[PDB]
Order: sequence, then structure tokens, then C-alpha cells
Amino acid sequence: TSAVQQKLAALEKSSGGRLGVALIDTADNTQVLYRGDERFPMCSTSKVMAAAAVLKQSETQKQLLNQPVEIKPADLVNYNPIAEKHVNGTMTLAELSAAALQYSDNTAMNKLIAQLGGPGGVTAFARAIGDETFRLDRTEPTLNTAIPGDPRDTTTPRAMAQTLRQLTLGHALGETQRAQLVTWLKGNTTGAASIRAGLPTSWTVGDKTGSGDYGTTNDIAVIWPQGRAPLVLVTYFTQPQQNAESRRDVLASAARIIAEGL
Ligand SMILES: [K+]
Ligand SMILES: [K+]
Ligand SMILES: [K+]
Ligand SMILES: [K+]
Repeated sequence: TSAVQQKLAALEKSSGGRLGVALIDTADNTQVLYRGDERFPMCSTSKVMAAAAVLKQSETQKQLLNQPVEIKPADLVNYNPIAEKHVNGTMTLAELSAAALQYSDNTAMNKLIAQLGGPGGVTAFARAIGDETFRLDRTEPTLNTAIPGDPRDTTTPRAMAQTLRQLTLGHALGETQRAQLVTWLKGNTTGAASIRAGLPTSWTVGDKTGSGDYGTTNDIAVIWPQGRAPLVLVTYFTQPQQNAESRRDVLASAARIIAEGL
């Protein structure tokens, strides 16, 4: 095993949990993986798949993103920072997409799932862009249960890194759509203590975090260093105790180990 993998294994051992990392260097298309083929609960990182599915729809329904959407009291779930600001009012699918991606709003995610026809509509878009691994089974908030061994609402680090590459740097989306997604990921408010904290401060980053039971702490990022091809980095982490605390530091340290392995 590589030098990087030795250091990621040691980080994992010090943490008491289970760590998953996938890097894709778009220079030589080489990959670094740690438990790259194990399943991890996605938690809110699945918001990227749902927002991207809606973007794919907007390519033919050219006014879809401005479509208003009723926010009703019964739509509110466990974590609704933006949507609770509009109960008995409306929000557009663009506003819901940005609330989901940039504030991790769970009512926003549920509206995107509805627009897609249920969780199966998210999974279907994954299958349509070549991702045979991702699976979304539940809505918010039950998709966060993160039960050990449960395959519901999981993916693997390798699959999510490949997919995130296609949506953000590839052409799985149309060009207007891809840049909307990139802008959204760059304006995330929830990621300062996760991957971003382990990286050179000059690098540009867009990311989506996730957190859930079993101290599940996740981040998926696309990374633009200065002077070299961009990278995609996925870091998943989950823990043995159902009530375990968040460990965003593990993700920052994973990113540091990866960046220093370049
Ligand atoms: K093992
Ligand atoms: K969330
Ligand atoms: K699980
Ligand atoms: K938690």
C-alpha cells in the first residue's frame, strides 16, 4: 500500500471510526482510495445528486428553476434553516437548490425529491450518468439513520468521486447547469471545518457536507489549485456509537494527508 494509504490508515486508527477516501487527480486521471469500495451513509451529501437531477430536468424545461413552490407548515422537518423563513409563502426550485446545497436544508431536499418523483427519481438520475452504486431510499430526515451495515442511502467513495467529477468538471450536465452547480458548491456555508480546513488556503473549493447518526461526518469536494488540473476529493467517516459526536477534523486531516501526498 502507498505512503498516503499508510497515513490515512493511521488517522483512522487514531479516530476510533471508519474512514473512506477517494481522490481523482484529473491531471493523470490517477486515483487514491482508502476503503474506496465500502458503503458509507451519504447523509446530506446526497443533496448534490438531487440538485443535479433537477438541473438535468431544467435543460428541457427551460423555466423550471424559477417555478415557485409552496412551503407549507407540514413540509417542515428536523432541520429547515432557510425554508422555515418562508412557511405559508413560496420558494423557487433555484432557491430550494441553493438552500439544500449551501445551508444543507432538509425541507429543501424533500422538495427536490418530490420534483423528481420520489427517491427513486434521484437514484434513476445516478444510473443515467453511469453511477450504479448510489442509492437513495428515503426522504429527510430518515435517510440520516446511518445504521451500521444498512445499505439504504449509501454509496462508496470511489463511486461518488467519479460522479462528482462528471457533474462538476465533465458534461453529465449542460454547461449552464454545470456552472450553476459549481457556483452553488463554491458558496457552501457548512464546510469550513471539513475538507477546506485541511487544504492550502490558496486553493478554490466547492463542497457539500453531510452529518448523521453514528457520528457520521462527510464532505465531497471539487478542488481548483493554482497552476494544475483540478481534483475531486470525497471523505466519508462513521463511528461505532449511535450517539457519537461529529468529527469534521478527521475530514480536514484526510484532506491534508491527500494534499501533501501530491
Ligand atoms: K478491515
Ligand atoms: K442537513
Ligand atoms: K448505512
Ligand atoms: K450526528
